Amino acid sequence: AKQSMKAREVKRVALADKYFAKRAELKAIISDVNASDEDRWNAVLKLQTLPRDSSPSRQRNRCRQTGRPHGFLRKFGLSRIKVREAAMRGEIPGLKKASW
Amino acid sequence: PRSLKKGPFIDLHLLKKVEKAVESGDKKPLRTWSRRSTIFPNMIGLTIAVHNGRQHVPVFVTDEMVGHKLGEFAPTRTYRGHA
Amino acid sequence: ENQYYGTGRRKSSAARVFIKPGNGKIVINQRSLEQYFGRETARMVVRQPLELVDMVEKLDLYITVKGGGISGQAGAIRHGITRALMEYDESLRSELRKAGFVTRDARQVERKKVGLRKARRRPQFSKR
Amino acid sequence: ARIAGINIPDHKHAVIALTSIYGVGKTRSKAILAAAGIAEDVKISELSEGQIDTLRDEVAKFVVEGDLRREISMSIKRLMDLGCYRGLRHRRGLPVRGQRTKTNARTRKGPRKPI
Amino acid sequence: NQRIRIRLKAFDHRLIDQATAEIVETAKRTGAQVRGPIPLPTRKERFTVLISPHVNKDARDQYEIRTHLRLVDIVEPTEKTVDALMRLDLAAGVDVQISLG
Amino acid sequence: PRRRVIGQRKILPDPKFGSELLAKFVNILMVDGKKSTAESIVYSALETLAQRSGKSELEAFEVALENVRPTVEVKSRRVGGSTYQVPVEVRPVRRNALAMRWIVEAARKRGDKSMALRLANELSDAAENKGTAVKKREDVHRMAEANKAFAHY
Amino acid sequence: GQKVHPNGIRLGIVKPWNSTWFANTKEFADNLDSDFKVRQYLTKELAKASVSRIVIERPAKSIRVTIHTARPGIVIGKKGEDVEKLRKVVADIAGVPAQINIAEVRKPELDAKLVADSITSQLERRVMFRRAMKRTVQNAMRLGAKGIKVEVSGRLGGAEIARTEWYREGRVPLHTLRADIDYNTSEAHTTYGVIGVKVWIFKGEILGGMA
RNA sequence: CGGCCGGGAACUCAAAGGAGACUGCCAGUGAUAAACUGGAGGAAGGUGGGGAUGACGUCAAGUCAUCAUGGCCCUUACGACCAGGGCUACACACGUGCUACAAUGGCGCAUACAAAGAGAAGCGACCUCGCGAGAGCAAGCGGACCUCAUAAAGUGCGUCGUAGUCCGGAUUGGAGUCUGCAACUCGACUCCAUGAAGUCGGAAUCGCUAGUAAUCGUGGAUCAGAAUGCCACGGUGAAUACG
RNA sequence: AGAACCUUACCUGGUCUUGACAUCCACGGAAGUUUUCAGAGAUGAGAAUGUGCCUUCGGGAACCGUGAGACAGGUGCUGCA
Ligand SMILES: [Mg+2]
Ligand SMILES: [Mg+2]
Ligand SMILES: [Mg+2]
Ligand SMILES: [Mg+2]
Ligand SMILES: [Mg+2]
Ligand SMILES: [Mg+2]
Ligand SMILES: [Mg+2]
Ligand SMILES: [Mg+2]
Ligand SMILES: [Mg+2]
Ligand SMILES: [Mg+2]
Ligand SMILES: [Mg+2]
Ligand SMILES: [Mg+2]
Ligand SMILES: [Mg+2]
Ligand SMILES: [Mg+2]
Ligand SMILES: [Mg+2]
Ligand SMILES: [Mg+2]
Ligand SMILES: [Mg+2]
Ligand SMILES: [Mg+2]
Ligand SMILES: [Mg+2]
Ligand SMILES: [Mg+2]
Ligand SMILES: [Mg+2]
Ligand SMILES: [Mg+2]
Ligand SMILES: [Mg+2]
Ligand SMILES: [Mg+2]
Ligand SMILES: [Mg+2]
Ligand SMILES: [Mg+2]
Ligand SMILES: [Mg+2]
Ligand SMILES: [Mg+2]
Ligand SMILES: [Mg+2]
Ligand SMILES: [Mg+2]
Ligand SMILES: [Mg+2]
Ligand SMILES: [Mg+2]
Repeated sequence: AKQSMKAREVKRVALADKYFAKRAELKAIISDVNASDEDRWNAVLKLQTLPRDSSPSRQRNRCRQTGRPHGFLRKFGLSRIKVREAAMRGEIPGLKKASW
Repeated sequence: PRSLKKGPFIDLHLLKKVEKAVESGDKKPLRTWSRRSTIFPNMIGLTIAVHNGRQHVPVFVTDEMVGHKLGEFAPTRTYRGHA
Repeated sequence: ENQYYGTGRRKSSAARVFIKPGNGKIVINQRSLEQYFGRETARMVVRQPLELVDMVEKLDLYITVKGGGISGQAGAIRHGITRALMEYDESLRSELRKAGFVTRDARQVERKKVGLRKARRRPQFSKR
Repeated sequence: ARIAGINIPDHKHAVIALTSIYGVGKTRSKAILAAAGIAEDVKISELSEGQIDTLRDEVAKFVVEGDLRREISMSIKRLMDLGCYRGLRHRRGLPVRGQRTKTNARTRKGPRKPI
Repeated sequence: NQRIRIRLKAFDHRLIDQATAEIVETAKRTGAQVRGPIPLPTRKERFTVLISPHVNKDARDQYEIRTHLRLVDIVEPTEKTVDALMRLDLAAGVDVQISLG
Repeated sequence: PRRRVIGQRKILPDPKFGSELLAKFVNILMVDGKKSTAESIVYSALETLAQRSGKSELEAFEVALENVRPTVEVKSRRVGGSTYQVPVEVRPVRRNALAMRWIVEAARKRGDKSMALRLANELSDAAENKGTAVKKREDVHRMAEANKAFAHY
Repeated sequence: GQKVHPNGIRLGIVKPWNSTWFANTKEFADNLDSDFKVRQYLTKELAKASVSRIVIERPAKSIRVTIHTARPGIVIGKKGEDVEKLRKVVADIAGVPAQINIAEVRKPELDAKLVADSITSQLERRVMFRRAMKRTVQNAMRLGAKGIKVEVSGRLGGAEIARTEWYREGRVPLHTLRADIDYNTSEAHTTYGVIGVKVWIFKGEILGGMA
């Protein structure tokens, strides 16, 4: 995909790691059963204030060699085409064509 | 629906705009892009211009609208018939 | 006595049969044949080898089975009893082979294949 | 045999017979019978009027029949008058719970009419 | 003394058995008692990927990464045996995890 | 097929009576591989049929098959540019197969409450030559005798 | 039609993997990514060093890169300097420490990758495709290839319509799994586009296998 | 009264390496042949079963939107960032699937038997609460050990008695749970209530030669959440091939 | 091999122009961390916390911002190059 899209993914990862602790604690107080209701409301407001991209559910896995936003495989971090290419070239250890 | 234990959601910017307008008695329509905020009783009587994606549509908030979302009062697709 | 032993396998089932002379008791997995096989076809299939040899009431067979289902376990038990009886005499060979109980049925589920909704069933074909 | 104006069938096991009431499903039927203290299997035959009156009380607990119909219609009217999207869908006779409309919406659209 | 367990994981059968043979034989030679090898069940992942860059949904490739596991249990260790095992180096690309007790 | 090399699939005798005819009947009545329920229905139907008739436990079944067995049938054939209906004599295995198939169809096409009752009543009616399967057999034989003129082709 | 990659189908039978290491799911992808970056850098930096094969192994917390090349002296440089700089930058790319070994391929004309590189270089340097491919087969058969096949494809000589042409001497059985068929590929970027060159070299069969 | 625990390497099993099956033997057919049919023995008999493997070439087949590239074109915009909307519309048509139309069944109670996989910003047990989706506390497990995870069809007992039904579940109102900055357009699931069409489907047309068709459940990839699709696993398990 | 946002390539509107993404050059500051306001956000104004490492003590490296250029960038057309 576009260089801008790949850079956008990098930016999202950076923000996500930057605001991890605050997001976690704010979520904890928000969902805490035995918590002050006013405190929970304040926590919800703070969480809304926090940057959107900080959320770890706004980042999409992309092929690490092209950027294809579809057909990702977490085991290798690549898309189907690149996985096949590397598998044939014997660069993925252990991967072999199998029949049963 | 949103879980009861989390409460009814509202965007902070809309919260502050409505608070200032209601306290100061202002009647200018509030131009908002937040279609996800929940209509709370403190906003009753205010005119809110919720964006439909092309133009803000004014909606006169009323007692019967409490609890609904703002976006539920701004149709985003124009259908006027095939034939 | 000698505890003549035989392993039997059918579909994905495995049964270990121990034969010992005496009464005609058949205990399967610490349960009775009647309790273990509510299916009378399965009970008859387990009875088959003992009937042909005609040594049914004179042998106590303990059987432990795993895997498969009702009919798979029944077949595994039958094959194991065949092998164990062979262990017991080795004269029965002609009779049991001619009956067909000695053979280990090799039929197995075919693998699901790419492009086919099932092992051989193919998606419906529209001409246009 | 008369419960909020309905002619409960006199040959069907109580709970199923009580299901006839608009507002009394199988769950509520079981609840009503259990609260009254009557076996589910016994049919209306062999049920004395006294048991019928206890069942009448238990049914009276729940909102059933014309009142329930009224509540449903008034809820739809509230949605329609409010001017919301659900009201627009109830006004155009199209799926209101977000089902697809390009095809396979015949239950709401009614039997098909050619072009 | 608690026995020491060595779990060897590899993608190759012959390589993992060569490393296992080295270990068990060394243990036997250095006066240790070894209860191995045990061929634990081998994992086999599978992956199915479209080989056509565009459409052609039915053209696929199935691949597999077979992971073999061998367990060598050395009961009653000795300093001599342990030192021999330490100074013995195993073929690379073969993972070895040592549980102690 | 083209190679004309077919090996008959050997079946096993029914566990209760040891009749391959009964085994085939159970298979024909079976649906979705529910052999347990088809075999239960066949056994129950045989029991009630034996009681109703007043005979042995397999001879009523044989009588019904004897009455519904077709001797001849029609094969479509194109010999000389004409779409002839050639009456061919069917081999005994096919005779039995067709008889059982028709019996099962007639039973399934009845009005009674349960499959065992339907099967029993259909077998009784076939034994007394008054049922749907026997009517189908008579129709087939009438059709063949009508076009007997084209027996060669 | 479409044929399976020879090395791919033969991997584990008569062919070894280029990458040989173990890693759990937590770091398998990271290892693959580092491998790709290292191979790319080394291939570009040694484009003029006749590098035939980059075998990457990952012993413990280190990375050993073995470069199979036909020109060891260029890669090594005077008293190891070039190896040292390559190692020092491979260590940067990998993160973990790195070591580099050099393996000479004695007869480059029997190496599929090197043959493809030669043909590609000639095509880019303006030579007749037929002459180039014929000259590489002749040299391969001379050096003793049991069989060889070269396929050039795409706008040969600047022709408007792309065409495919291939020569083949000896025997190259591609359906025999026990056969040793070293196959590789190259692309020549010329003024009229990309010309693809595929080279198969059959160098005998393997019975014992030995993986 | 649990392989649980001393104990035993017997057996299932777990892999790794080997033996075995080749018309090898017998009889017949056949041209002193290839070859075919039948038989013995055998776990398997004639390619034992299944898969990977796709010749020279045809379709200027498809992909410049995975990628790389020639030529062209834009450069305060056809490049870049952001919020909201759209890809989810709806008079209609075509294609592929799921659910049914009931009694070989629905509902209720008790009860039995699998296989293959996944898990660390993960699987999440036990105990308590909730009708339920779930919640609180929290063991264990980078796993033949811990969890996902009770398989369903079946069997036994009762009821239903051929109804538009105790079949069918669409639609719809109310009230909820979870993930998530946020479920209005536009999620999944739960409970309560409503019970459309449908009573076996024209011409035509598709799949399938045996553990196959048919039927019943299970797992995985993608994934914070979101399969009736895709890919795999097993349980029960046929009819027919005269030509 | 899985569109609420993100994906996203489309539309509305708000914005930027050596640039979201690189190499080079010059200048100025370690980066980094914490909070206020304006705005739908993108950014703009600010404020405290901030002096890290080699250091041949000449200053450098990483990092950030500014400024001019070569250039970047294109999911824009041709699969009949
Ligand atoms: Mg690009
Ligand atoms: Mg996502
Ligand atoms: Mg034989
Ligand atoms: Mg939907
Ligand atoms: Mg595992
Ligand atoms: Mg292919
Ligand atoms: Mg034979
Ligand atoms: Mg072949
Ligand atoms: Mg563009
Ligand atoms: Mg957007
Ligand atoms: Mg779409
Ligand atoms: Mg279906
Ligand atoms: Mg029943
Ligand atoms: Mg149902
Ligand atoms: Mg489950
Ligand atoms: Mg049942
Ligand atoms: Mg129902
Ligand atoms: Mg309901
Ligand atoms: Mg009707
Ligand atoms: Mg009906
Ligand atoms: Mg049907
Ligand atoms: Mg066939
Ligand atoms: Mg299924
Ligand atoms: Mg999963
Ligand atoms: Mg998911
Ligand atoms: Mg199956
Ligand atoms: Mg979007
Ligand atoms: Mg614009
Ligand atoms: Mg083409
Ligand atoms: Mg092409
Ligand atoms: Mg074309
Ligand atoms: Mg053109």
